[PDB]
Amino acid sequence: VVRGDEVRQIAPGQTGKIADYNYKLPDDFTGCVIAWNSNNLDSKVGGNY
Amino acid sequence: CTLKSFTVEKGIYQTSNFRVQPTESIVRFPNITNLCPFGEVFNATTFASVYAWNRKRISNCVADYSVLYNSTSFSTFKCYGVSPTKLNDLCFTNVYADSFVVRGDEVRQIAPGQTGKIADYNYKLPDDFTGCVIAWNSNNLDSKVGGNYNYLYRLFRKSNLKPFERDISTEIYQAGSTPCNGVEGFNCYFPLQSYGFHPTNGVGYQPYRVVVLSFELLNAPATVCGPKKSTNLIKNKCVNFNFNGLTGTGVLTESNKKFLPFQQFGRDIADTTDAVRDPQTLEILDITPCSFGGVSVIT
Amino acid sequence: NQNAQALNTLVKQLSSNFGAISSVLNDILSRLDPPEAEVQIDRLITGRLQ
Amino acid sequence: QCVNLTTRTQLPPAYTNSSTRGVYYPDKVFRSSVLHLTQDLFLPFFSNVTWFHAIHVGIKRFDNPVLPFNDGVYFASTEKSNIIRGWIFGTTLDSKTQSLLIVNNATNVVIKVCEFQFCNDPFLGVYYHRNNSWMESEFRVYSSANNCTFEYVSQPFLMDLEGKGNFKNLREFVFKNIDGYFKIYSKHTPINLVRDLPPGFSALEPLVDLPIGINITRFQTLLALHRSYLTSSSGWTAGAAAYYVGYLQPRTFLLKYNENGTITDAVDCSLDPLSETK
Ligand SMILES: CCCCC/C=C\C/C=C\CCCCCCCC(=O)O
Ligand SMILES: CCCCC/C=C\C/C=C\CCCCCCCC(=O)O
Ligand SMILES: *[C@@H]1O[C@H](CO)[C@@H](O)[C@H](O)[C@H]1NC(C)=O
Ligand SMILES: *[C@@H]1O[C@H](CO)[C@@H](O)[C@H](O)[C@H]1NC(C)=O
Ligand SMILES: *[C@@H]1O[C@H](CO)[C@@H](O)[C@H](O)[C@H]1NC(C)=O
Ligand SMILES: *[C@@H]1O[C@H](CO)[C@@H](O)[C@H](O)[C@H]1NC(C)=O
Ligand SMILES: *[C@@H]1O[C@H](CO)[C@@H](O)[C@H](O)[C@H]1NC(C)=O
Ligand SMILES: *[C@@H]1O[C@H](CO)[C@@H](O)[C@H](O)[C@H]1NC(C)=O
Ligand SMILES: *[C@@H]1O[C@H](CO)[C@@H](O)[C@H](O)[C@H]1NC(C)=O
Ligand SMILES: *[C@@H]1O[C@H](CO)[C@@H](O)[C@H](O)[C@H]1NC(C)=O
Ligand SMILES: *[C@@H]1O[C@H](CO)[C@@H](O)[C@H](O)[C@H]1NC(C)=O
Ligand SMILES: *[C@@H]1O[C@H](CO)[C@@H](O)[C@H](O)[C@H]1NC(C)=O
Ligand SMILES: *[C@@H]1O[C@H](CO)[C@@H](O)[C@H](O)[C@H]1NC(C)=O
Repeated sequence: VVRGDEVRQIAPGQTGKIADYNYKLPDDFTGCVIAWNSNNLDSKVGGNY
Repeated sequence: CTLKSFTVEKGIYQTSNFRVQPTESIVRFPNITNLCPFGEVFNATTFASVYAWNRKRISNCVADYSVLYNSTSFSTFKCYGVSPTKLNDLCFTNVYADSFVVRGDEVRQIAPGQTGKIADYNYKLPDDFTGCVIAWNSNNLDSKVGGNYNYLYRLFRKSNLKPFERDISTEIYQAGSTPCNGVEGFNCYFPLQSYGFHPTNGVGYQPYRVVVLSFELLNAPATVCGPKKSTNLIKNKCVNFNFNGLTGTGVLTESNKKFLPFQQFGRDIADTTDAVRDPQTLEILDITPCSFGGVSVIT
Repeated sequence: NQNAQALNTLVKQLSSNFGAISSVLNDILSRLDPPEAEVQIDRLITGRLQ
Repeated sequence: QCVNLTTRTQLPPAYTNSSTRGVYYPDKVFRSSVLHLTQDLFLPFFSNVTWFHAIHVGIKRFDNPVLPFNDGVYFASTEKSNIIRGWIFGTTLDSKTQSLLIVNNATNVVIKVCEFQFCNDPFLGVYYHRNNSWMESEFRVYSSANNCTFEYVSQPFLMDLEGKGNFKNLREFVFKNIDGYFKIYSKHTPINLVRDLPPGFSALEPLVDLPIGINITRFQTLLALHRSYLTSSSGWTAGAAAYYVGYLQPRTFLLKYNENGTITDAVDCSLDPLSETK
């Protein structure tokens, strides 16, 4: 689970905190990347931490 | 291996030219210590309107963006002339910073080879562009309950805009053939219109802050360099050198030639870099390949 | 003179980029990631082989 | 505050051919002992060049008109009394748009971009006090100030103002306005020719690259006039000055690089059949 605007970093040849310290994809990658909003399930009124 | 067989007959068998292994490596960067003013440009309280964009020169910097990972999240970061991964092992020459405010859904027009009102009347990028375009949502700072009307854009013009051009003329635009004579009549319109920002608008209408960086990579002496530590210069042996981002392999030596004040490195007939000027010490050094001479195996 | 001229022009051919961004490998490798730079490397390789 | 000057003689100007002028470095990469062929904006050899002049006597004249600016011009000024000061660039020069001003008052060169309101006859005055010294008063080039986005003033200096029998400076400049930049190339070669343009070969080096980001179609030149006691018509005599203007065209040249790393010879690919086969 990542932030809404950080789905762009899940791709080969990309920089950022997610693609440097959290999860890195290889340069020669075969597969698909799937993402979808989950605000209804992963959010709470008091703040999900 | 060269013959691609397990049996060799008599002959001279001129094999591949011999090579020398460059067991060591060096890194040489200019003497820059103070970090770049990211807070001044990114964390500015106010941002100029799109039509009158503000250009700021940046020099004597250490372009370390690692301090930005906790401050701001960017919804768009696209680089054109340079790979984003290789942005830490380079020295930049003549960087510039441009900033303005546009709508949520017009960020797509800040790119080469694009059309629209922004790309025709407000701010146009050159076809041959090297740099990065950074934008991030700013609905919290650039919106008010009563409507923020501080930002304006141009709606009418007599022609398109050449790359990296500005126009702040407020003359009355004439839509028909009847002369306007300054009077805002039927066919006369005010060239620049106003933006309307509300905290409850849709995501396509929230204000977006845009920062664009343009630079030259190799040509001319550089002043903005990334976070790479410099090592001592090694002479007269093969080393994987790194002189302001130009990576190669060769043997350094003293050079009699002297460069002009505005030149950094020279090229031979083969258009390869044979001579370079060290950034730490204003000295001239020559680069030569480590392999020279043929070898043949008689058997 | 014919042999010398042929060798000289073969040496001189190295200064032309066969549609790539630059005519040297070091600059391409320094400016671009491997998977993208491979295209320009292939272009230069094909030109020099021809 | 500026007032149009009167009592100037009327006569069409003359024409001159720049032999081998207008060659400048194409980039910032060192080269040596090579024959590099490049294509860019250049001044064609033996091109028509208008010849203006400022001189005292019924032949007193200034000749500082609004010359057109066609995708880069070549400017070469020769004098001995620092009469030539600077230029102004813009579209209409009537405060409706922005215009670039380059001038040194007497002690520091000033570069500004603003919505200036110029007048018909911009000039700078010089006063020759006889008891002791030239003060250089009367700074009345424009009439109003505006937003003034760009600004740059150099460190103060000083320079002579009299310097008066043959010309000794031959200062050349090249202006280009491409992709929002204003490139300037300059060179300074001392000479001793009396009243003409000295033929020869000169290579120009880059000076500054201003990100002005405006639109330029027309330009002028600022002249300095000195009056002491000669009677709008207050004896605005000019000592000696002349300048030559050429227009750049897209051409192909064969630059030659010396052993040291300097350009010493050029060959046009469209001058004549012999140069074409060269
Ligand atoms: C003020 C900068 C002046 C120019 C510096 C030159 C080169 C450095 C290049 C880019 C730094 C800015 C973009 C940082 C991207 C971080 C991405 C993220 O955090 O997701
Ligand atoms: C009704 C159209 C009939 C077909 C016309 C054919 C070709 C013209 C093509 C495109 C015009 C419509 C798209 C305009 C995009 C403007 C972008 C913007 O405003 O940001
Ligand atoms: C740059 O730094 C190095 C090492 O700190 C030093 O030896 C050198 O003198 C410095 N250069 C200048 C111009 O001070
Ligand atoms: C940086 O920006 C954040 C939010 O925009 C703000 O809270 C903080 O005070 C700013 N810091 C500086 C040094 O401007
Ligand atoms: C990072 O940001 C968070 C914001 O909640 C702050 O609490 C924390 O102190 C910051 N840490 C650093 C190292 O800036
Ligand atoms: C520059 O100004 C001229 C005025 O002479 C105008 O005709 C031209 O359209 C302008 N350039 C652009 C790109 O609009
Ligand atoms: C100079 O001439 C112009 C046009 O001829 C005129 O508008 C202007 O008023 C004149 N200058 C002065 C100081 O009157
Ligand atoms: C070019 O110069 C020649 C010789 O002085 C002259 O006859 C001709 O009229 C000039 N042409 C133009 C357009 O000025
Ligand atoms: C141009 O002038 C030069 C010098 O006076 C002269 O040598 C040349 O022949 C002239 N060219 C033409 C076409 O008149
Ligand atoms: C020219 O301008 C500078 C400031 O840009 C000013 O200090 C100087 O006094 C001016 N020249 C004269 C002669 O006043
Ligand atoms: C020369 O004398 C005039 C008149 O007394 C005075 O205004 C000026 O400042 C003097 N200049 C010098 C350099 O002494
Ligand atoms: C320039 O100044 C005028 C006031 O004279 C103002 O109306 C206009 O918005 C300003 N434009 C810019 C780009 O600063
Ligand atoms: C150009 O090269 C020659 C060759 O020795 C040398 O004597 C001369 O000094 C060089 N030019 C300059 C300006 O140093």
